[PDB]
Amino acid sequence: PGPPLFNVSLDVAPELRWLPVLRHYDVELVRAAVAQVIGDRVPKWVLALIEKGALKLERLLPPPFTAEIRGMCDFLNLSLADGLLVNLAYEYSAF
Amino acid sequence: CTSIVAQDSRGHVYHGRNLDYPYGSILRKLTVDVQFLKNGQIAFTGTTFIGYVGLWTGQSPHKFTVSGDERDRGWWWENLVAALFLRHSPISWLLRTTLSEAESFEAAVYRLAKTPLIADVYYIVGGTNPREGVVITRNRDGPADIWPLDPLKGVWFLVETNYDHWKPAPEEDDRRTPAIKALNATGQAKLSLETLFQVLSVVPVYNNYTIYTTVMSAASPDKYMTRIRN
Ligand SMILES: CCS(=O)(=O)c1ccccc1C(=O)N1CCN(c2nc3ccc(F)cc3s2)C[C@@H]1C
Ligand SMILES: COCCOCCOCCOc1ccc(C(C)(C)CC(C)(C)C)cc1
Ligand SMILES: COCCOCCOCCOc1ccc(C(C)(C)CC(C)(C)C)cc1
Ligand SMILES: CC(C)(C)CC(C)(C)c1ccc(OCCOCCO)cc1
Ligand SMILES: CC(C)(C)CC(C)(C)c1ccc(O)cc1
Ligand SMILES: *[C@@H]1O[C@H](CO)[C@@H](O)[C@H](O)[C@H]1NC(C)=O
Ligand SMILES: *[C@@H]1O[C@H](CO)[C@@H](O)[C@H](O)[C@H]1NC(C)=O
Ligand SMILES: [K+]
Repeated sequence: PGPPLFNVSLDVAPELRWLPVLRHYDVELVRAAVAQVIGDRVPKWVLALIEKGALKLERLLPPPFTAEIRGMCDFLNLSLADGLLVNLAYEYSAF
Repeated sequence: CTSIVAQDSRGHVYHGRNLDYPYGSILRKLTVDVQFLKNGQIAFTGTTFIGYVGLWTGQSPHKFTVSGDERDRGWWWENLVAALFLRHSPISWLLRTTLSEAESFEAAVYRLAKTPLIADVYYIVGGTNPREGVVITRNRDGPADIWPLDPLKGVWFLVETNYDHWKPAPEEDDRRTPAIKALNATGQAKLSLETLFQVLSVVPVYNNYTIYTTVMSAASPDKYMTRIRN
């Protein structure tokens, strides 16, 4: 039947437009899933420094790109550093 | 990854891809097809993982389809400067921005070819008219090469794995040859989303790291089909 099919309205603010989708998912499954891939690849010394520069890093990235991640993180209780790392996985050779 | 844009004997363009990455046990559960709406209407469709807002596979209905494959991503300090100092775009974010803003297959190739990026990538684009099929080998600053369909010359498909097409694939990881072999046997006459799907189901094109397979045709946007593998 293929994967789930979801609607995302680009007329809703970036922080809010992914949240109706996240309702259908176990919040703890997603958190643990992000935590596993990040912990398996990002060195612990990199994670420490990124968590301390996550707010400065967010401001230097495309606002709409980061605004959607910020909203999903608050909803999932995920750390911004974790949301940015997984969304910049391709741009980081660790992944 | 493996992306294929091809044209059949009647002038129809088909576009399919295989997304290869570890952690399939996790990501298969989080794979989703997303229809992005404007004014309540489908502006474009994409396949992604819950939590990842960029699109590596997507379709602008009746305009073009696009997929992105990994290219040598260089060093992290080059990407850092390009990202934070030069303000270049993430790869999957440009791909999704193009699906949103580009008004035609031609405009999409321009955007995907010349917009500065944080790292290298292969952009594969298909359209809704004959010959509308290219592979954009991207540098950070622009296109290293553009590779078009040429049916009258005998080039009715373009097969991109993760290596430059003007060079031979590595002996250790060659999914290009079996993909070509499977396409020649299919034939430009019998090309379709189903036969295309079977090309992408051939080993090792279909390997243990394949998470999902998508086949699409911007001219028939309702045929957009993603399937979870394994
Ligand atoms: C070129 C596309 S690719 O997926 O194969 C790839 C190859 C090498 C390095 C990075 C990436 C890449 O762009 N991604 C890989 C993993 N990813 C993930 N998204 C989530 C989302 C939730 C979660 F719990 C874990 C993950 S891992 C983001 C992106 C698709
Ligand atoms: C900065 O606002 C963007 C403009 O929005 C116009 C439409 O109204 C949407 C604003 O609503 C919110 C409310 C809260 C939030 C945050 C990120 C603070 C928390 C959240 C998303 C978990 C509710 C974001 C957007
Ligand atoms: C396997 O080889 C990779 C080695 O990984 C360890 C080296 O990492 C050191 C620096 O790590 C980072 C991580 C993120 C970043 C940001 C998010 C600021 C930018 C990015 C994603 C473009 C690299 C910069 C440096
Ligand atoms: C963020 C920077 C790049 C500005 C500063 C830091 C100190 C992190 C830096 C500075 C320089 C640097 O060079 C890498 C070695 O190049 C040799 C070619 O192989 C790497 C990192
Ligand atoms: C290069 C280094 C890993 C040492 C620092 C990094 C990217 C985590 C950083 C730190 C602060 C900041 O504002 C942006 C990036
Ligand atoms: C969310 O994370 C915060 C840490 O910032 C923690 O204090 C809180 O207990 C968490 N809540 C849930 C429901 O996980
Ligand atoms: C998405 O939106 C369209 C138009 O509003 C609607 O017809 C369709 O049923 C919606 N699909 C989902 C899964 O919400
Ligand atoms: K829930």
